[PDB]
Amino acid sequence: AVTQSPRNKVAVTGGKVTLSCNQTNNHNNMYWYRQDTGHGLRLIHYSYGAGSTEKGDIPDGYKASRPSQENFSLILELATPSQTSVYFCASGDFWGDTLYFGAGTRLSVLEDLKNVFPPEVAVFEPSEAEISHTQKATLVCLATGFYPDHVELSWWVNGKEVHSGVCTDPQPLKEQPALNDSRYALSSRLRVSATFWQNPRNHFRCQVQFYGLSENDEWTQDRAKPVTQIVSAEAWGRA
Amino acid sequence: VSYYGPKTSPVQERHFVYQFMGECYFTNGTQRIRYVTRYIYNREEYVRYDSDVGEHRAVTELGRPDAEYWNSQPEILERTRAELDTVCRHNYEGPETHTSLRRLEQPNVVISLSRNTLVCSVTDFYPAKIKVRWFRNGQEETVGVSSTQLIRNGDWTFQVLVMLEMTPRRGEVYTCHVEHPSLKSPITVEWRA
Amino acid sequence: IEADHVGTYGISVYQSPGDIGQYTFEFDGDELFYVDLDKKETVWMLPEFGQLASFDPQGGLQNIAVVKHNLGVLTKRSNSTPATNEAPQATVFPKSPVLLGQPNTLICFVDNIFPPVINITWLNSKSVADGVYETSFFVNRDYSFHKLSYLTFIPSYDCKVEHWGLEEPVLKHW
Amino acid sequence: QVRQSPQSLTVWEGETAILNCSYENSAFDYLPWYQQFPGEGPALLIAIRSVSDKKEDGRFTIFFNKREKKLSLHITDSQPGDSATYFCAGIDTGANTGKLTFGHGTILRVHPNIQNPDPAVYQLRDSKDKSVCLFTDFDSQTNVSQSKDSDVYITDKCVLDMRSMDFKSNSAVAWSNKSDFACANAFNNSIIPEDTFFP
Repeated sequence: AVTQSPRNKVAVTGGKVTLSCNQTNNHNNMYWYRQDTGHGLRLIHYSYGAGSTEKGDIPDGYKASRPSQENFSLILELATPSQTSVYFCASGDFWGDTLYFGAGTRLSVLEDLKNVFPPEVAVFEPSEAEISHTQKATLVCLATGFYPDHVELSWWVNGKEVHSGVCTDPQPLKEQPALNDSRYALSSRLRVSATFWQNPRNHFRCQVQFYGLSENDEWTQDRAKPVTQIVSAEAWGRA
Repeated sequence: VSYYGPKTSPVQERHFVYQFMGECYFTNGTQRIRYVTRYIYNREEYVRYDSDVGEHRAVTELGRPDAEYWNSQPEILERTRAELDTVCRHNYEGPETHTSLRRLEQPNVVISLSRNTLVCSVTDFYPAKIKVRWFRNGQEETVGVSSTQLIRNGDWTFQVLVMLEMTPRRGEVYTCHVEHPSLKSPITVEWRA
Repeated sequence: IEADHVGTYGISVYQSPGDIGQYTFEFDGDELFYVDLDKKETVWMLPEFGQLASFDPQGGLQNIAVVKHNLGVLTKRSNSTPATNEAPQATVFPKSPVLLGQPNTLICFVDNIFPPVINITWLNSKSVADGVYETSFFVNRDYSFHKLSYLTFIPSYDCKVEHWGLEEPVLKHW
Repeated sequence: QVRQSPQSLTVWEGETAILNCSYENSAFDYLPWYQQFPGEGPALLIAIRSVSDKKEDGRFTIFFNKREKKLSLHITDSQPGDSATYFCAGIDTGANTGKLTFGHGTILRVHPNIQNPDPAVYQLRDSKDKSVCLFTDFDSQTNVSQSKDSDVYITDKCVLDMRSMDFKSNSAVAWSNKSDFACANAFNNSIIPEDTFFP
């Protein structure tokens, strides 16, 4: 398996970030990629074995280190906003036809930490018109005013995580696209049957995992420190 | 054009040495190509692919793990077989036609009395095909003539020295006669006694 | 095997310990190029060939990685038998007819090299290292190697060799 | 450089999606397609060698054309679980280098099948800053565009949960504190079916 670490990280310009990749496939080749809209996947650094690292097509800003056959690490000594992206690590055999990617790491590099806000979450109960018109009930969940867009939305029906009837946006959205530090919003929908919604014993919850600052980080403002947290909103079935 | 190398098949004080080679044998251009890859551990060849066989073979017993393995996986074996085309034929028909097979350096022929014996030094030519013959007053001399082997300078040039035992009688004319594919007409350097 | 021409492509060689390696191409006994593994650069013997053809050195790097891997596995497989040192032999000759006041190139030819690590250094009994070009290790039919060292000088010289299977250094004077 | 078209493709369940790819280097002999699910990292979907003019893998097919250096992926009987970003890649395997050159990817969204269409716009309760409107149950002839009004947010292409089984619809949601924001005019800027229910 190819696993990366960390999977989310927020940094300030001029700090040193170390993305780190581990692989247990007994593969010899390891690659570091970044994904950005308008550019696809782009190679930063790769390696044929322990002790060696090769420059990719966009190596500026990053150094690589392959201390062993199963470890390949990517290093940003003077982190920069242009290095904010999603990073992917890959492994491969000698002359292999397949790259085996990791799950990714979302990393934001920011001028100031003053614009790190967590999301406000709200559930919106189904309209009675939809119920009486289609015998289905659609709850809509909004997460708003968060930055950056490192957010995962999930629905919980009666203590367990639900998947049927769920559809959420694939990427958040800017609330003010003119500004360069606009906060983001995500929306989701959970559709259940009308007979299920009207039973007031069923409860429905929209949980939003937000990734931000960590413990060792330092916060210098009145507001509570936007740590990495769960933010939920809830609605109860009714009549 | 681009040179391709073969793909070294991977396996699964006191010093230790490993060596791999990809040998391509061309006769009559590409009309008959033979392709042999070799895996050498401590100066002893232990595995070898050979086009004439069509599959890997162990050369020493330590070769059985890899041969049998590399024969088992078609992605490897088919690739190594196809390298007779993707490396050998590709390199010959491609980059070698633009470099090695187009190289023509014509030689430098000078005669000099050594002390008697004349020396016809023929230097700095490519390729290796060359004919050097002595004439005395215009009649080919084949007795008392000794040539070095072909000496390879390493920088893609050859040299050969041809010494003739003779005696200088005033009036005689000795000529060194050099034939080479780079010369439209042979070179003739004369040394009047 | 008989042939009009021979292409010896992808000559990868690796030795441990020390982690020394070499990747070369050859045609008809002559070196097309070697890939510099520290600068990661195809270095052509004749720059003109470097202007007429090209080779991506990264292929040399991955082949070297493979051969390092195989060297480990087989080092273990045979119960770690070590390489057997050998006796190298040298031969000195000039590239052109030697002419005083007109320079040219002197050639030292070492052979029966195994393993591929030698100090080919020179003797006016006193070290001279300037205006010297060494080639890379060439492959023999017996899987030992030979290597040329060129010394450019004033047509005024011993070739000293320091190999492992040579008890004391062997100087071949001209 | 690999060039993929189109950049976004939207398909209904059961249709055949066709993702097109074209490359410049004549030496590319191996062309693989990688599939990237949202929140995940890409994985090898299906690959073809230059020596073949095709590759069949169930519902996924690679049509290759070497002369034109053109490549195409056909997904037949498209399932909503195929909504993902698809990448076209190419490498000259003769160079022994191991760097794929990736295209820019095409985002494929597969709309789930609506048994009976019933286009309608509903007003959802707030559960105690804004109010949201839901437009759902429309057929293939409806294209939801964004708002002419900043402060009016519209999301039009949700992604079904990969594990969803029983209640799959591709609704659009609009919200706004605004002032004159009601669900009658919330979709003024899109082409709506005439027989659209407005309770």
